[PDB]
Amino acid sequence: AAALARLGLRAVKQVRVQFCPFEKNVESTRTFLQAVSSEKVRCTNLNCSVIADVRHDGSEPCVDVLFGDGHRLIMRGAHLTAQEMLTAFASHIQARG
Amino acid sequence: FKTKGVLKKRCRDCYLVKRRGRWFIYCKTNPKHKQRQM
Amino acid sequence: SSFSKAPQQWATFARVWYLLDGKMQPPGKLAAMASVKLQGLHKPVYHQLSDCGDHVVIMNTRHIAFSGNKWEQKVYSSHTGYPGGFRQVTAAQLHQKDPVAIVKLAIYGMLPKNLHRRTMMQRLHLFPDEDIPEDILKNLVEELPQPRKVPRRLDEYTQEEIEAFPRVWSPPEDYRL
Amino acid sequence: HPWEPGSSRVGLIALKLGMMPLWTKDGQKHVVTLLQVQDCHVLKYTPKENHNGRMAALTVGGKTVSHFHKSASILEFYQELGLPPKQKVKIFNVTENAVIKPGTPLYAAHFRPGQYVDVTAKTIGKGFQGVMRRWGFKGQPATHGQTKTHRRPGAISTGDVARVWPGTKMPGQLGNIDRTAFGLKVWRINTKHNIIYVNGSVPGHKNCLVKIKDSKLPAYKDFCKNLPFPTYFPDGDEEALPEDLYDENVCQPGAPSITFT
Amino acid sequence: FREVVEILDGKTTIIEGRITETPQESPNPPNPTGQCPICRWNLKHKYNYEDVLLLSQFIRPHGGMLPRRITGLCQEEHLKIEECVKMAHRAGLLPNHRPKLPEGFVPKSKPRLNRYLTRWSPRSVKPIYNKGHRWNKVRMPVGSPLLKDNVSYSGRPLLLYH
Amino acid sequence: GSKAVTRHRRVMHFERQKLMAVTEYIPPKPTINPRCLP
RNA sequence: CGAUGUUGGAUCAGGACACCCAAAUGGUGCAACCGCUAUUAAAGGUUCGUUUGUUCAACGAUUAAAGUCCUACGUGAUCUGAG
RNA sequence: CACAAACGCGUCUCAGAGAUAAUUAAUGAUUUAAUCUUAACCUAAUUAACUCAUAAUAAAUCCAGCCCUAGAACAGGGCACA
Ligand SMILES: [Mg+2]
Ligand SMILES: [Mg+2]
Ligand SMILES: [Mg+2]
Ligand SMILES: [Mg+2]
Ligand SMILES: [Mg+2]
Ligand SMILES: [Mg+2]
Ligand SMILES: [Mg+2]
Ligand SMILES: [Mg+2]
Ligand SMILES: [Mg+2]
Ligand SMILES: [Mg+2]
Ligand SMILES: [Mg+2]
Ligand SMILES: [Mg+2]
Ligand SMILES: [Mg+2]
Ligand SMILES: [Mg+2]
Ligand SMILES: [Mg+2]
Ligand SMILES: [Mg+2]
Ligand SMILES: [Mg+2]
Ligand SMILES: [Mg+2]
Ligand SMILES: [Mg+2]
Ligand SMILES: [Mg+2]
Ligand SMILES: [Mg+2]
Ligand SMILES: [Mg+2]
Ligand SMILES: [Zn+2]
Ligand SMILES: [Zn+2]
Repeated sequence: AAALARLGLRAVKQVRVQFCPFEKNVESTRTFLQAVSSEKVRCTNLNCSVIADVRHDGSEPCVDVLFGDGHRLIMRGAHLTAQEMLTAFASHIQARG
Repeated sequence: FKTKGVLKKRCRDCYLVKRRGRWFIYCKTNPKHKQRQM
Repeated sequence: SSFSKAPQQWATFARVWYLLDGKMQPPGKLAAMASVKLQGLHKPVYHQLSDCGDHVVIMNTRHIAFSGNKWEQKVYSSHTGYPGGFRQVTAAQLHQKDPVAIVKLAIYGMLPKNLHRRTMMQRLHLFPDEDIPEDILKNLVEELPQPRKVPRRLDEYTQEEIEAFPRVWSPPEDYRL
Repeated sequence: HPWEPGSSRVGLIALKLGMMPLWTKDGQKHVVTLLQVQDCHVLKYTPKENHNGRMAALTVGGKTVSHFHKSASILEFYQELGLPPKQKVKIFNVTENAVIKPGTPLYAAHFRPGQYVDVTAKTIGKGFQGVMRRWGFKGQPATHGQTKTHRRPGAISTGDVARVWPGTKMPGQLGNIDRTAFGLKVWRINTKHNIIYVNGSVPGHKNCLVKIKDSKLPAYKDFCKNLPFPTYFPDGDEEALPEDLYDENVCQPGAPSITFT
Repeated sequence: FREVVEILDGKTTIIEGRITETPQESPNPPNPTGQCPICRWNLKHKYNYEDVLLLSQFIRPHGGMLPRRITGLCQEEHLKIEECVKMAHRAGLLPNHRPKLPEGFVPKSKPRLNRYLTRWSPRSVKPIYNKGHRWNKVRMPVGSPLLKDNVSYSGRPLLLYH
Repeated sequence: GSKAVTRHRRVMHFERQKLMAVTEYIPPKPTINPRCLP
């Protein structure tokens, strides 16, 4: 959550996280949620909304992030680890923006 | 950089690194904390 | 056993040419057997006042190996004799310059230190790679076994040998490589 | 063959005439050395693999000498050639696209004005010399009570070393030996008598034989492309050269007589 | 062994985890009670820098050591295997385990000096100019002291400094 | 000749050194390491 | 001690690096110019005068700098002899 | 400067490539972040030395005399023009 704060999230439009709480594989995506939801990252820009989509049946956890490059970054955490998602997020959404 | 017989971190931001067969202390915040083990 | 005198004596003290492959061998272990064969100490008829010593041909000298960090630390020093003529040179540098040097020096250090050293140094032939004058090829009697067994790399092993050796641990499927 | 980038030409064997002043259009004075090429032929050719394993070798002859005072061997060497004996013979390193045929003449036109050359010769022999002339040691003072020392080398070594080192500068032979002058501009070429005017002093005594080639100095390396290369051939062009070729900075023996403005 | 794939389609980027098949521990170990992976195969004090078939099992496709908690090695043996892996890289075994870089294969350097049993890294070692006499003598390290416990069939202890 | 007590650590008679070297402590070595046991 | 002739100069210097200059860098209570420190580097350099027998030292003028030392306080079968 | 010379106070010429130390970086494991790395692999930026391109030398044996910008002696260059 700190490495996201240092990186100036203001280049982002909308961040949603779609996941399924009763699956065994979702801990990673959750960790991502609480990393982006933190006060530092949340207050870097007020133009960005963070939406948590919670469903029992969907069965596939997902993270979708739009930003003002006209870019859409969608990472499906299934077997992906938390800090791999956050590193991918950092190098992807910072270097472009 | 100073050559020293004993290395010690002078603040929380100092880190300790082995290069060229030596130990070093590099510090990003205070460069004056730089140290080279002799 | 029955020979005339002259051919008998000639056969006994006959010179011989040994071939010694150098690839991936420590110049020291090389120089050891090279030294023995140069002094003719492998002959039961040996004596120091008999000329007996045999030719040794070492090849693939460029491909010499050095255990440890010796390539960096071992320095060959010399002096031109002029003031400020003292030259220290790392083994890597020396080898880079002159392919034969390392192994030659080692052998020259292990021979006895008398005048015969200079003679039996003349019976030593060193070739950086395998290119040998056919003249010198045509004398070779036999080839000495290389003093170090060279370990194969990972790509040298047959798949038979790779599946024959046990998987020691079982990695988690989640973990990424 | 045509000219390749890293190529090198044959040289010449000339004869040091004397020295002359020469002037440049900016007003400055120069002094030059006249080198006359007398009879210069390439004698034999050693291929690349037989000599240095890098560059081929051409052997060039100097001025003609008497038959009677050479040796059976040498006279045989010229006999099979068909030239008269040459006084001096030097060896030139040559890239294999530059090679000529033994028995070929070489002329002064081989060098074009504005260029740089290298001139090698035996220096003037000054004989067995003292330490002051040979090395340039000061002596000891003349008058203040010095006894029999006014020239001698002084201390020749250290107390503890107990020997004298090998480099030690000491009295001895000076000057008959080979040196090379580098970076010499060529100003003027006299085509009638085959004379090269080079810049400054060239080592050797006047009337001695000399070895010229293009400068191997780094800044001048590729200058060769504009030069008559394999060498110069007075036959082939079927046009004569002017009596003299000059550099563009050279005030000529007849001229406007420069007026600044 | 889980590969992570990244795709670029029309200003949309997809990143996804994908699972492949991991080979499994060979069926029947000699010392099943044994705790650590080296030990239950009776390889303790046996493997050297030279034994690649063993070493290549703990490392990454790019040549770096695997972490300890994944592998399960007894701490001591982990260090030994790390030493060995370094020493084996340096020795020029495991040529397939380097990172692949299409440009840098082209620029030749002086043909690799053949070396083996090298404890330090080549760039880090000062040449010893001063040697020193019989009584104070500078010795050149060969192999690592971590392996000084390997079984000696000759009976003479391995010589770690010359 | 040096006094019995000195500042500089005082090289021993060779035979005494041999004594010192023979009588060094040898730690007991278990047949199986307790860590690699169950 | 049946002699290993002694201070400072002259001449010629050999060497160390614990670097005075030249080169490459780290830190600064380094803005820039100056500096003050520390690291690496010894191929080449390291002035001329007034007074002292002087080595030191003081002073004049300069230098990119006018290094610290070792060599029987280098060097008298090469010189000097002021002490 | 009273020998045809020697000489300075006068005139001419003087260089490429590779290598490094300290120290900066890039990729990246042990320690799935980092991290210049007595971890690998390729790597870059980088003092002086020091090596090396390159230059110089480089024709085995005629030599009595006589000349010489060659020389203590010995050697060495000339002696067919003219
Ligand atoms: Mg003379
Ligand atoms: Mg005088
Ligand atoms: Mg007197
Ligand atoms: Mg007298
Ligand atoms: Mg007098
Ligand atoms: Mg002595
Ligand atoms: Mg006592
Ligand atoms: Mg006495
Ligand atoms: Mg006596
Ligand atoms: Mg000196
Ligand atoms: Mg230093
Ligand atoms: Mg400086
Ligand atoms: Mg000096
Ligand atoms: Mg004293
Ligand atoms: Mg004295
Ligand atoms: Mg005296
Ligand atoms: Mg006297
Ligand atoms: Mg004396
Ligand atoms: Mg990483
Ligand atoms: Mg960084
Ligand atoms: Mg050379
Ligand atoms: Mg003659
Ligand atoms: Zn600090
Ligand atoms: Zn264990």
